[PDB]
Amino acid sequence: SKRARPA
Amino acid sequence: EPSKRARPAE
Amino acid sequence: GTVNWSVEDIVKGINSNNLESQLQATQAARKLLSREKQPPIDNIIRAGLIPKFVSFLGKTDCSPIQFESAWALTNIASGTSEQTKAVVDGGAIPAFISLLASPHAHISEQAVWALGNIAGDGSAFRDLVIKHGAIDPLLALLAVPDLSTLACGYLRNLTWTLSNLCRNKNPAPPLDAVEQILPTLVRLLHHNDPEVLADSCWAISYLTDGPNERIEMVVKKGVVPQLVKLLGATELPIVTPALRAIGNIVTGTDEQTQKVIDAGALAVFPSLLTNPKTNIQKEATWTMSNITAGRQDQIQQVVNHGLVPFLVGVLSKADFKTQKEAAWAITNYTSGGTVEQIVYLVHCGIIEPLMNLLSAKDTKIIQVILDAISNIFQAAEKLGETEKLSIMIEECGGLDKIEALQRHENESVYKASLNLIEKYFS
Repeated sequence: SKRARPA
Repeated sequence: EPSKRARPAE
Repeated sequence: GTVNWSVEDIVKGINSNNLESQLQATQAARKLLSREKQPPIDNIIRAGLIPKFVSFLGKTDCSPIQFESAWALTNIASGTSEQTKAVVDGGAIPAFISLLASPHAHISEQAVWALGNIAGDGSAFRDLVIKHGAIDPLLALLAVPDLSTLACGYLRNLTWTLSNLCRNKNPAPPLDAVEQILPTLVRLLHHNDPEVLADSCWAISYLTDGPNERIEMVVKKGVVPQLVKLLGATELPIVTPALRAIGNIVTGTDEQTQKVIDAGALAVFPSLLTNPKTNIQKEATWTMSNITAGRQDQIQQVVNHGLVPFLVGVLSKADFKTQKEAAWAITNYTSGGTVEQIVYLVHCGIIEPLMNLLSAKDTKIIQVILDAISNIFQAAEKLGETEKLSIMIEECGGLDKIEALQRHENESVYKASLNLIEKYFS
């Protein structure tokens, strides 16, 4: 559930 | 953050 | 003397085959190209001057014309991709690499600068500069007992150029190039010049922006403690890339994330999560969300460091995009945390600002928040205290907000709501 940085 | 840099006039 | 020439006159001088005439005309071109307001890069390209400038780079007997043409081409390569491509198309890459070994420091520096602009255009030119063998001679310029003996400007340019060899993706830089550059970068990361530290941090942030294997190459070099130290710097230009690198690392494995916690990073978050720069707060909150996505012992450290009140604070008042990251942080925490940790979140006052954000227009944050409420409720179930939480939610206007969400467009939104209402608010 780690997320990439937002745009 | 700019990936290019011009060398300016002194 | 060489001030304000026309392009016509520059061409005339450059085509004269009198090397001193060519030198004066090249300097005239350097001056035009180094003016701030609309340097006439396209006119110089169209006049066919790039091949001449590139040939001048090889004139070992006339170092002034090597310098002038290196400067002129640096400034063309600093422009659009099409302008940089004109420079590469004229053969400038190997000619600049050869100048890296010039006995004249100002010429070597200018070649470092030009290659930084070429490599900075994107992955393809970056990798082409690497294929022409730029790394070995660039690193040799930094192979000194103490970096403090180098001229400050020269070291800053070398650091910046190395950072562009680390930059960009699809593809990321060749693994062997990264391994070759890293020991020098680690050393620059310990240098005391604020601009070298910033660009070293940028380089590390690029190298950690990728899959876990790329992060590991960097973490294995032992740089995490120094990054955490720089996170605490007063200079925003250093804090920004040091924080991006730290955030990148915590997107990796639980073990990579633990290195960041072990190095003391969490103690810096009270300040980061209240930082006046919106971008720092948002990045710091995103980073917190990836840590609360971690193991229960890592969530416990977020608690121990007093960071849950700071997350409540950002949820209560922050730029919307930051509040969105805070919402994720909460949902991740409640998804992974123990019931004790979850109860603690409620005791810190999470419920009211979570409810308030249910009025958000953004659909995705609604889903995230409803997910967290469901998780909190499941914790309450295990304790038999579902009813107390229901009242808390109703009291702060949250039930009104949820009931209304049954008339939302999105399926998941309406479904998740009605489930909450029918299961907890009969």
